[PDB]
Amino acid sequence: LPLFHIALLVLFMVIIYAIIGLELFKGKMHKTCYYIGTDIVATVENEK
Amino acid sequence: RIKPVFIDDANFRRQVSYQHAAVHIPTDIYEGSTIVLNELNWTSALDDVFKKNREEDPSLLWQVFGSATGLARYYPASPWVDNSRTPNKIDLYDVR
Amino acid sequence: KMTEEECRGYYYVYKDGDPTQMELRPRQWIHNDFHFDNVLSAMMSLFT
Amino acid sequence: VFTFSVGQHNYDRGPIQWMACENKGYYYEIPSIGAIRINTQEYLDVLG
Amino acid sequence: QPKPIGVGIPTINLRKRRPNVQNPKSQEPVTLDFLDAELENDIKVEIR
Repeated sequence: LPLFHIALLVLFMVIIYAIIGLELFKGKMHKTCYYIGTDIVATVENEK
Repeated sequence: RIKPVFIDDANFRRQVSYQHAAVHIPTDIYEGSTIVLNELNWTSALDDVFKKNREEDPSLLWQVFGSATGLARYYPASPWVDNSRTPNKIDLYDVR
Repeated sequence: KMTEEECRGYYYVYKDGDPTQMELRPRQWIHNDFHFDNVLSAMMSLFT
Repeated sequence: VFTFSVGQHNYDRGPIQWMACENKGYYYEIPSIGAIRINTQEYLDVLG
Repeated sequence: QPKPIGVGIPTINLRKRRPNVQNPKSQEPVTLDFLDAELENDIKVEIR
């Protein structure tokens, strides 16, 4: 019960940071390196 | 290994060497396993029968012993059409 | 291949798990980075 | 009867080996795409 | 003819083939029936 204000602060800080990220990076990570004329993602062995 | 002479031939659209028999070992079979090095030992005595068959009938095409360990010993010797990775492409030929 | 005499030569790897898209790789007897061979390497692994 | 047990699983294979070498057959294990070419051709050692 | 015997209609998906994967080619024999090399009467069926 004494950890109610810590939780009320973490929830609101996550809510703020989510909105900030939602305004700054909304839809930027949608292009990538395909193979020319293919739908195959071009990466190297241990790369994501 | 052996560095052959490889004259050019007719009845073969390629270069053949009538001195020894060539060996094909599949790409993912190590050449040096005691099972493979033994086949390459006792098959070495085929080459004289290969030769005498050929000189008994000069119009023979490939003679091949394809053994249960993947190897294939054929005569007359001629370089395989696809090297493993000396070109960009792989060869998947298993005599079995 | 389960022993060091076996793990020699080349072998095929299949990109995208596709049985018709293969690459030749030399196979080699690798030793894990963090192992338990001596007490120093064991203490390193237990640290990480 | 030739019985092929395919994949990396945690099931029992006693019955499959029994079926195999009770009916004059044989038993093969195929854990990956690399073992297919070598296991799906070696029943001509039994048939011979 | 020295070409392989064809089956069905050829369909390819160019958009799922990396440019450097070395697809396998073929192994089939050139098995061309006698009634499929000429025109087919019911007297040629008899001769066959």
